Amino acid sequence: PKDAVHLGLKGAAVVGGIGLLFAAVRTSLARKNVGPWAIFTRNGKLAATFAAVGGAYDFTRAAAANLREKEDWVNNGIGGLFAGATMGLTTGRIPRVLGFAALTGVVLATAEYAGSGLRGVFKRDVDEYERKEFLRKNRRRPIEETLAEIGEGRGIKPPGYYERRAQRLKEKYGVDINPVCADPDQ
Amino acid sequence: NITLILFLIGILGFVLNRKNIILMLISIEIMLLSITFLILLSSLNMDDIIGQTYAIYIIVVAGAESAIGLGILVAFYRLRGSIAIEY
Amino acid sequence: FLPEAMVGRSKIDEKYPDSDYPTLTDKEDPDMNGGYI
Amino acid sequence: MIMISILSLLLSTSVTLRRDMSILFNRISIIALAYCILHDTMSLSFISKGIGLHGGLLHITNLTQIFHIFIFIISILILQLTSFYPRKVWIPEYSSLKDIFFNKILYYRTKIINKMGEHMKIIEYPLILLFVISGAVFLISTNDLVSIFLSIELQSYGLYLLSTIYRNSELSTTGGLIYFLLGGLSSCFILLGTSLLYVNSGTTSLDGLYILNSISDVNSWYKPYYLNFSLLIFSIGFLFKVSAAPFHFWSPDVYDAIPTIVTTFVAIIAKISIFIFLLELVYYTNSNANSYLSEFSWTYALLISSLLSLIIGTVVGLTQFRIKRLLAYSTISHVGFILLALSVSSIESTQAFIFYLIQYSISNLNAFFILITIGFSLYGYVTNNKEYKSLLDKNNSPIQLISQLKGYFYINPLLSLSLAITIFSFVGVPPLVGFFAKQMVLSAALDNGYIFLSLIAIITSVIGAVYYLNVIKEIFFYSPEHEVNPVLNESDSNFSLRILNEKNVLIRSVLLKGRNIFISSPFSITISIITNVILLFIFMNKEWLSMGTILVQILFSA
Amino acid sequence: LDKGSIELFGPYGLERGLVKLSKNISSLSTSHVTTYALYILVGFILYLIYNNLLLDYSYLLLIIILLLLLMMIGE
Amino acid sequence: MVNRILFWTGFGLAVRFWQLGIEMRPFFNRKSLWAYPLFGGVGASFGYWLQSIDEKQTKMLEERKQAILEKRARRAQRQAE
Amino acid sequence: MAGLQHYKIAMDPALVRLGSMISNRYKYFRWTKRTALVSFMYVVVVPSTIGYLAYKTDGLWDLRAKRRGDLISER
Amino acid sequence: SRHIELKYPEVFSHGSPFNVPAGFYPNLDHVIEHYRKQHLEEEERKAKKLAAAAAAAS
Amino acid sequence: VGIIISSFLFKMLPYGVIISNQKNDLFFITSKIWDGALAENNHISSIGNIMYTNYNVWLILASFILLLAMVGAIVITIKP
Repeated sequence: PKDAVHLGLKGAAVVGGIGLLFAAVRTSLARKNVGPWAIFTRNGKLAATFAAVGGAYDFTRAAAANLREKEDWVNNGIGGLFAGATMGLTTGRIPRVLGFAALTGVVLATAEYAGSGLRGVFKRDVDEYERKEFLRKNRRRPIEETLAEIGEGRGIKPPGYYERRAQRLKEKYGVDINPVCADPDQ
Repeated sequence: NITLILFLIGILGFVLNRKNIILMLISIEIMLLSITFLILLSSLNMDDIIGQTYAIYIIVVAGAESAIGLGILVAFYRLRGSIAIEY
Repeated sequence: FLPEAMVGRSKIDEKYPDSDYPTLTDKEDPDMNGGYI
Repeated sequence: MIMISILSLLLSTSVTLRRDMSILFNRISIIALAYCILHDTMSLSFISKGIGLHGGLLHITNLTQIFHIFIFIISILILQLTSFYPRKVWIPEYSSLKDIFFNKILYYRTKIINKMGEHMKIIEYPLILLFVISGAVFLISTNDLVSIFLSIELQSYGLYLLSTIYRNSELSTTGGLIYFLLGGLSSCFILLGTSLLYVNSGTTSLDGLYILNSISDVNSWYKPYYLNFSLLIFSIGFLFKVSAAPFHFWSPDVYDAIPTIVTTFVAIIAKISIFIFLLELVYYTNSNANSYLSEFSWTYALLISSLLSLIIGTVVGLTQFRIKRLLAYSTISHVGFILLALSVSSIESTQAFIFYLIQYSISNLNAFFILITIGFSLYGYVTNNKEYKSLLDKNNSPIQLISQLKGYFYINPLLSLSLAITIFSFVGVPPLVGFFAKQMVLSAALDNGYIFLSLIAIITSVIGAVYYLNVIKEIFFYSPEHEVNPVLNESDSNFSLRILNEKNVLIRSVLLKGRNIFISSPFSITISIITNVILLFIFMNKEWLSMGTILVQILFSA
Repeated sequence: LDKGSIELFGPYGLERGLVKLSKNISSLSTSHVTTYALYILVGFILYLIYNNLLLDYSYLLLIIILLLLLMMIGE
Repeated sequence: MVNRILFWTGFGLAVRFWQLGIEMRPFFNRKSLWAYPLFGGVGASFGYWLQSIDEKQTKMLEERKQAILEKRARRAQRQAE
Repeated sequence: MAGLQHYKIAMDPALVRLGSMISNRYKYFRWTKRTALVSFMYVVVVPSTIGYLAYKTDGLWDLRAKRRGDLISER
Repeated sequence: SRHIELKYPEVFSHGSPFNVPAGFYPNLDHVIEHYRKQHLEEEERKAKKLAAAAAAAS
Repeated sequence: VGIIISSFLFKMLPYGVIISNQKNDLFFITSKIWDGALAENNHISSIGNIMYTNYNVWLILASFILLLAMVGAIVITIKP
């Protein structure tokens, strides 16, 4: 488990601190003399928005992790969904709410599924020649492995299909399988 | 420690200055002196004359680049007649 | 230190007017067909 | 050899004030660089990861020597812009070998060939050009922290001088000021990074730093956080000099303001030397064991910049209307691809890195060569467009707007197709060399698990293609705004040309017109070779790709 | 759909938005050498924060998405 | 269909063709006709040189592959203990 | 009007104006309650319905050489 | 490659020859021997490649 | 900027520069040597012993930088 509120506060602080950085640059690049207190007056909304997205994002993923009792890529996309939704709420436009939620949730999810190397990809630490050779020449596999992925029927009728076919129909419909002979002599 | 504070002063020259391009040239001189002072003190701690040699070539090169920068400013000012940014 | 006709957003605004993308309202364009009576 | 040429050229230049010597000095610089290629071709008969030279302050590798030659060849090609007049007079009565090699032709050339153009009157231009080359090749061969600093300033200070050498242009002095001021800040970060390495490690030797990195990559009292952090600060200064985002704002302004012929050299030579230098430093600092070192690896600054360059280069180029700013943003997107290949430190990505750098340098050279040639071709054309009249530095940058290329397919169809091929190579359309460059980078990034960056690389590529298509649309979809000059062909405005033999005796006398004034052969041939290399790469790829394969095998040779 | 949403949630919407996004970013390119110096310093500081503080990569991507969002908004 | 000399003889021929088209100069005027043998001759010379380079590259790459199986062998044999 | 001369037509202004409005209509689409619901009916629900039925019944039957006393149901 | 090979092994000969304290410089005989071996193998590896191939074989 | 930059670079300063800045205090101890003090060089002498011989590539590099500066600054300022 994890503390949803505590993680969100750290989430709100970290990306809100950069917003506070970007807010000071706007104040510094302000042309008219507005003094030093326009960090929170004219640009306080900017820093506030950053602290909101970062808080919403880290809260929900942690929350999604608690609800699902799992840690995978689904949670960052869900985290990005409300993170994206929060930014849209500032513009006050429903299509902005949905679209920026969709954008953020998708990029932040494919980032976790793929595991972008921005912090570094995972090193296999194995003979990487060997993995390629196995993948290269694994040209024939046991039929059971395929049957697990693709199943039975749909043109995939391994030897012994008809026997188990009757058994499945008997268990579900309670009808014995017995095609009639087409020859009068039989 | 003093060398670090001096690097901030050169850094802070770019933060506070919107319109003084001459101050931009001076803030580079402050940064370069701060880094050379750090090398000099470390060279004293590690008893290494190579640190002093490195600092001498930084003084030579930073003096050389100050002259290029002033020459470029002179060619700029010959046509504009001002070193002020309208802001 | 550079002229407006080389770096200004003003020339970009002339080259790409916001007007080139028509935005309207249900009031003047309810049928979303461009005001076609 | 480069140093003898610089000293010898300077002595010959020191005792002259004649601006008509400028074209001759440029040609001697071409000859001098040809000897430099010869001496470095001689030096490739050994296989080694590196041989430290001159007290260990420099080093030589097979990679280093290959890219010395490439830098020399690019510089010879660029030096043609100031070594041959842009236009010539051609006639069928002076086209045989007996004619070019035994007879002479005479006419009033001064106005026709622009004998007194600004780019033909700068005595010291080839000399400052060679100074930048010296900094670039010394940076490649640098083995020491102090050598790093001295070489990067040598190359950098020369580039500032070249941006300002047109001292009567208000644009050029403005661009020179901007590059020097922001470039000087960048050099502090390089000196700060180099100094922080020295104060912690106690050495200026790259060899010793690699040894310190290697032992510390195990799996207490002096944990070596300094190395990644210092190289991070050190790398940021080098990201500015390649105009990588978010450190790229200076280049669209500097590239547009300085003259186009100057932009050709300034925008090409500096990326080759920095990227090649970075390649070795990435290899030897790349941690193997997943320890606390790898999590703070300075190379994420390269991966972040590649991401930021892919987006900024393609998105911001969408609204550019000035052709030189577009090329600057087109370059930023391409260093995004280059930086991805440098960041993935695989055998595949290093081959992709080596190939991408060379083919982009050749391709970007073609675009500038085609752009200068179109500028020199409009001499016999006039226009009444009110926008073109209000342009500044028209002589230094004849083509400044994409709209100036409108209907260029009707002015010179085959030259317009060479531009289109080059631009289509930039997008990555097969079977052009640009496609094969992007393909190798993507396959190497995909094979190393860089899926997210590979997906952004493809998405930004479609956005980037929009402004590439926008240049092509102006050239082909519209009729031109330029009309041929009436007074050049008015049935009575004919100038005279004499054809004389070895003894200066008359042979013939022919009356000539503006339609006898053509593009000079050096520029058409260089465009023609490069355009055909871009187009026909699929039939000529074996040696070019095998060179990089062998180079990476030496670098990676366990 | 064809003359409608699939154009707005497609090529036409991308053209509208990206031209808007492209113009706002270029407006930050003022050619004011003092302003550019500030940008270099800020990019310098952001790179130091990300690597020194062991930031989650998701924080970085969210920041970039935000920077596009704000840039997507005029003024 | 990748012959180094035939391709590079043609490449030099194509360079002259594209060059004249770029200059908007006639493709075949009889007094200029020496240039196509010249361009194709220099093109053929570049491709005889590429022949020798390719030969040395093949030898060196072939040598590297042996060193790579050699390294894998003595590592695998060391693991037999 | 075009590159190759055609016959003289009575180009009706009203019909010309109608055919231009259609070609330009995509520029005026907007997100509203109506346009969001229709665009959600056609793009998501109806396709996902067919996908549900296609998924649910994939392999449910085989007709090949079926006889009396043998069903068509396959699963 | 994980093992770093010095491009400048001669750095083992660096050091001021002035004002040297007795017992200052560590013994480097094993270091010298390491590079004698590396030189001799390489010289022997060329000695056999040209003696066996391209000579007494063609 | 001041808090962010200082907090990062200060962590990078080696002990030599941070040991005596910002009860139990540490004193530095020094003693004589005789074999090392046979013929002392001043710092300028010690630099002179190596900067033309062992590290003369740096001197050459600096010389070409000085040559570039003189030629460059002159070329851009004075009427030819």
